[PDB]
Amino acid sequence: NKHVNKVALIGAGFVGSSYAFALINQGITDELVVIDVNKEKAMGDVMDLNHGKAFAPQPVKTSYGTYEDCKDADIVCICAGANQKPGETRLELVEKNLKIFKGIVSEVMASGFDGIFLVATNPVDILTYATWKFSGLPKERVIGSGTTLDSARFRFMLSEYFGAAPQNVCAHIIGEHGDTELPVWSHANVGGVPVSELVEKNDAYKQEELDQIVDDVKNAAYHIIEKKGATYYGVAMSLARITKAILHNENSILTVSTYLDGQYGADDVYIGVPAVVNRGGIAGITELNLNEKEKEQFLHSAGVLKNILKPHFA
Amino acid sequence: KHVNKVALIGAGFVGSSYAFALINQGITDELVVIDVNKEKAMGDVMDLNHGKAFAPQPVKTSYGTYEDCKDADIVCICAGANQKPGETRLELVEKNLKIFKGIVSEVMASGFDGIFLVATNPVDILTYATWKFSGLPKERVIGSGTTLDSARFRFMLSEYFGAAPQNVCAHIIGEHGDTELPVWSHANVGGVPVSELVEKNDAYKQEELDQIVDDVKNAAYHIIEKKGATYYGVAMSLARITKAILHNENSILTVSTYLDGQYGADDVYIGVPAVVNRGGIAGITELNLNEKEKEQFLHSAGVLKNILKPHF
Amino acid sequence: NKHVNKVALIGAGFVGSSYAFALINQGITDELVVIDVNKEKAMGDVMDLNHGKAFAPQPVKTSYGTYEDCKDADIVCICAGANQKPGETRLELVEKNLKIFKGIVSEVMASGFDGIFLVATNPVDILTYATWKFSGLPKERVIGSGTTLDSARFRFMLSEYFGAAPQNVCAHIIGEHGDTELPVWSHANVGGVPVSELVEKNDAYKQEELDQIVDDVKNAAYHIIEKKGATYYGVAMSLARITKAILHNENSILTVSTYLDGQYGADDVYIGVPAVVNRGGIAGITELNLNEKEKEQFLHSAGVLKNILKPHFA
Amino acid sequence: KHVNKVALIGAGFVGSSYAFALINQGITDELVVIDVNKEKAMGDVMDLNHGKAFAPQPVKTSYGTYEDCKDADIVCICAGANQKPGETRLELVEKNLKIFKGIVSEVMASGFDGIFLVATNPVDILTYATWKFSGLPKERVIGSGTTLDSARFRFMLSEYFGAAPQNVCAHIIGEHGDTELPVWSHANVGGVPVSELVEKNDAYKQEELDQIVDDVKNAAYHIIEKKGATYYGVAMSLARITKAILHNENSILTVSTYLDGQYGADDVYIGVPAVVNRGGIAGITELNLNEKEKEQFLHSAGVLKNILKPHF
Ligand SMILES: NC(=O)c1ccc[n+]([C@@H]2O[C@H](COP(=O)([O-])OP(=O)(O)OC[C@H]3O[C@@H](n4cnc5c(N)ncnc54)[C@H](O)[C@@H]3O)[C@@H](O)[C@H]2O)c1
Ligand SMILES: NC(=O)c1ccc[n+]([C@@H]2O[C@H](COP(=O)([O-])OP(=O)(O)OC[C@H]3O[C@@H](n4cnc5c(N)ncnc54)[C@H](O)[C@@H]3O)[C@@H](O)[C@H]2O)c1
Repeated sequence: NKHVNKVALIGAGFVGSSYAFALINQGITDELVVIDVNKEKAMGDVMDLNHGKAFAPQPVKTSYGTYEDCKDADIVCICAGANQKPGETRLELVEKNLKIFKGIVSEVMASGFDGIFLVATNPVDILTYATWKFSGLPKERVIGSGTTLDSARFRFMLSEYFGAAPQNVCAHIIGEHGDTELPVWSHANVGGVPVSELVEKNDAYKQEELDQIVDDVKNAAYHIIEKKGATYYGVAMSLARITKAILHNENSILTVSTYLDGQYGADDVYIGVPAVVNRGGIAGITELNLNEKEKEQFLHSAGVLKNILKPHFA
Repeated sequence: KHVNKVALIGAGFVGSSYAFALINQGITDELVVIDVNKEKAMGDVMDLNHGKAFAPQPVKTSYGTYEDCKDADIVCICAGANQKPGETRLELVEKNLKIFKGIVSEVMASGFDGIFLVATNPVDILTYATWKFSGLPKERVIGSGTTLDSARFRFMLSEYFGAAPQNVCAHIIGEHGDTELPVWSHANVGGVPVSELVEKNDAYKQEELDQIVDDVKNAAYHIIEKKGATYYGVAMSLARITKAILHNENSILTVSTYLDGQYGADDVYIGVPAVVNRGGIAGITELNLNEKEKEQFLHSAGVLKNILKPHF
Repeated sequence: NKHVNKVALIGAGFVGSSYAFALINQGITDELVVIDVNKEKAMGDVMDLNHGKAFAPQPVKTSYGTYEDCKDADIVCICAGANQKPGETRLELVEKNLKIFKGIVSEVMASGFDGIFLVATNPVDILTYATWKFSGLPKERVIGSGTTLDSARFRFMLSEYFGAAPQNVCAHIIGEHGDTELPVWSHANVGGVPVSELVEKNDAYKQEELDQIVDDVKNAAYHIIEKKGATYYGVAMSLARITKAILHNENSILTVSTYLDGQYGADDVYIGVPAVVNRGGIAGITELNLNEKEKEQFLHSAGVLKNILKPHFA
Repeated sequence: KHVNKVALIGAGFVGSSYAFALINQGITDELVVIDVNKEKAMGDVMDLNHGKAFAPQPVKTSYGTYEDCKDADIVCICAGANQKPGETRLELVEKNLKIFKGIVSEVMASGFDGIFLVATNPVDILTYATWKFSGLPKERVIGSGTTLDSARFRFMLSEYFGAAPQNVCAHIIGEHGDTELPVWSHANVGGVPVSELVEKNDAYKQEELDQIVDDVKNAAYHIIEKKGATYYGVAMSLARITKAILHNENSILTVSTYLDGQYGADDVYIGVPAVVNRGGIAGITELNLNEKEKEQFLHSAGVLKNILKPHF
């Protein structure tokens, strides 16, 4: 791991495998190790992914292994966990996933691992916080997927809408990855021009075309799930994106799950805010000056997370 | 300005992975997904579009129907019949021929005339069939052939001899399947034939190169044995072929090609090194097969043509 | 024309050649034709550029030609012109370059050309305006390099200074390519956080560090010219960047020279403002809401350009 | 995490273009520029940094002195003696040996322990010299050799026979200059030897591809007639060699390599296909030269050794 990057992936279901396929198709990592007690499916996938390695932009070494093989990984990405049953509450789900994560994080730490954790399993902000507690690592080195997917979709939708490149559009979705996440309209700007100005100086641009764009961003997963049974291509891409910012030391600003410590008036909680991501993990936290409405929405969002953490952590 | 468009027929494991590979690689400008099961196709398009903002190149992906093929540069067929694990029907090829008959008809009816790319098995048979059912020139119906197997082979050897695959020549030709064969006579690392390296060294034993071939030929069976299906590797090969087409690469690939007595066989689609570009097959490179290989090849071409007439 | 991009370059000196080398190294165009009456130097460069085409990321066809060879070009890039002699005024330089451009533009129009003009020669805003008048093309299809290079250097300094990726930093330099160009501080933001906030809520972030970053951006060319004798690598890169936004239809926002009639209170002048650039040229003009100071700086900048145009145009 | 670093010695036409090519291609992480003419090097670093925001990859470029070579992975030498119009002096090799002597001792004295990449002419001679003055392992001193000329060749041949250069083997070996020679015996397209294509057709004939070789050998002289110097092509070849090193490619390239009787030559640096990776030269491809090529090659190696002895 001096001239080569390695990723250990824990959990080879739909998300995990699509994530692996993405890393390979994009040439993001040099080595990938897949860890999953379901050995036949996971070795099947590893073998399938090696089958076509000749066509990838860069050669990727893919293997089946276990926790000991994490020793030299730069990143461990956890996609393992039970899935939210209908009629089950999130606290009931969290109780199951905390037990699973306790074993995983424990074993990874004992292998000698000294990299970054990247958490994908739901509820992600909760499990990111737990991985921090269980691991003993600095909070900068435990990262969750946060609202990254929703943000990027929000930012692209708008980019199509006002007609600039995404690189030029500023739009963040922040808060808990879920229903209480909020748009930061007060700071949304096309090519530097605040959205509110673009709207008022125009009736080709109207708020409802915008307030529904938000409602569609928040329901995207539910509609995918309704038509196909599950969602995983989007999540895979968002994880590949985060992995790339880390392995290639990009200092990209992404709304990953980040530990807050007083900023935005929130304490002792992992939550989606814009943060600079590099080879060391979290390099810095962007502190947007929220307007009064957003500040209340956000503290509420941080609140629903603390309500879930409180029964499980002191 | 030309906008590259692909239409995909069949959003199963192979079709879906193929799509995801195009999106991750930035290979096409537009992609349309068509499936008899409309809800799966709709759902898949939504999932693929969910992470659209993370794709390296913008790609317009949409749900479509047969008429949306009209202006497609390429139509990729990944649809096919399910196994009935009972009726092993060494045929059942009949099931698929009927599917392809109906499918090809609908796309021709839409006004399409770009290129077909066939992935379903048995790929050589169904490629021949697609040509027949479509009435397009032979250079514009293409099957995945043995491209995957040749590519494993070639790379698996750049490891063995220690060069970039870029510098290591090696093909696998014949029917995609059991009767396929390596072209040892033209295998060379750097500008240096394999047999030369075999004798003039024993870090390069001559049985170690032999076993590598068995790996390549059985790789798919082993994946199927564990997971139930292969898709990631296939999807990669398809995306590669699509890339040589859409970007006019003129790159040499052992795709399923129509033969005109060129390897002592004709009236058959079969795996052979063909040059691939925007017009489709642009040439067939003709290897000087040694006698062992001519035997293997014509036996392989025979096996295929055999299963053919009964339906043509 | 339909499956391939072509660039015609007029003028094969330091800028033009470096630009060509840049297009080739970056794989931006499929075809390049070089046009210059200095036949030996220009065929020399074409031959030199072709000598190593095998190592370029993409195969690129380079040739020596003349105006007739512009018929099927997507872009014509003009780098030809006299160079500003010591003790010569800009109005004296413009008199020379207007005569030269009159011949060049006339000849390329008569060849059948129907693409975009990209103008590099100094004074760039003046010659971009002239090329518009001489060509009869829509104003969206005549583009100058503008403050594009200074802007991007400005937006890289700050990127290294506040520690985020460039794609996350917003900072424009606008106005005349030259001494009256101004920073738009009022809209400079990191991750969406105005620079003025960042200065206050910290003092690892003082003002002068900022004002000097500007003074150094304005003088960069002069210092290169002191030590090296001439400047051309940066200019070439900025041109390749603009060319890429056009040939690949990016909708990138770039401070190219753009025709204003009314925007920012300026009429009938080409000047550097942020504009969306795509395959059709200028797609839209970002209208920043300048503060009192900036608005005055900008109209002064538009003013020194009109002072130069007025003797030459109605 | 390792940061790739390149030190460049000589910011003239070739050095400057090499730098701009590294920046445009995103090949290294850091680059230092060293020149006796301090002002020129400062100015160039400044010009190269001017457009830094536009580089595809971040690259730290700095002005430097010989001590800055300590951490350098690669040291590239593009410095050399001026023509002198006066005495044509088939020597002046003397002028340049004195330059390299001083340059190499200065870098070694910094703690440098990476790879040398030599570009100045006559490249083969100066590569030999650099290996002497440095005392490094021979696998860590590399000359540009005939990489450029082979790559042109390989390319003109992908046009002529109509394939992607990726599958069109053809080398040019020997001294970089007049006595260099094409290896027709292993020239092949898609697996098929050139001679097979020449006789088996008249769309292809052995005077067509006889002149392709003369164009290749004389290209540089023609550029020099017109413009005074070549740099763009050379800079491209250097950046390519630098890329195979820094990115551990195991690319086969006809760089200047030290020979151990390997082609009947010994104690000489000369152009042959060698595998290039992060450790430098990792192997030497042993082509089975026909008798004509053996003659040319050993004659080529003779010419070189002969220029060497008076300085041995
Ligand atoms: N390794 C393998 O993936 C495997 C193994 C043996 C055979 N095959 C053959 O290859 C085909 C593709 O493999 P897969 O794993 O993606 O199968 P799959 O079952 O996952 O998907 C096949 C898709 O084709 C679609 N389809 C069927 N008839 C259609 C029609 N007439 N028009 C449009 N779409 C139609 C189905 O809806 C399905 O989505 C299989 O159907 C099978 O015939 C595949
Ligand atoms: N086609 C060609 O470019 C060409 C033609 C004939 C000979 N050459 C040889 O190759 C060399 C490089 O080619 P070029 O075209 O860039 O020449 P160039 O004159 O443009 O650059 C040579 C650079 O080397 C520098 N230099 C000289 N001695 C040095 C030393 N002791 N330490 C550090 N730097 C030193 C010079 O200051 C100069 O900047 C030439 O000097 C010449 O010997 C090149």
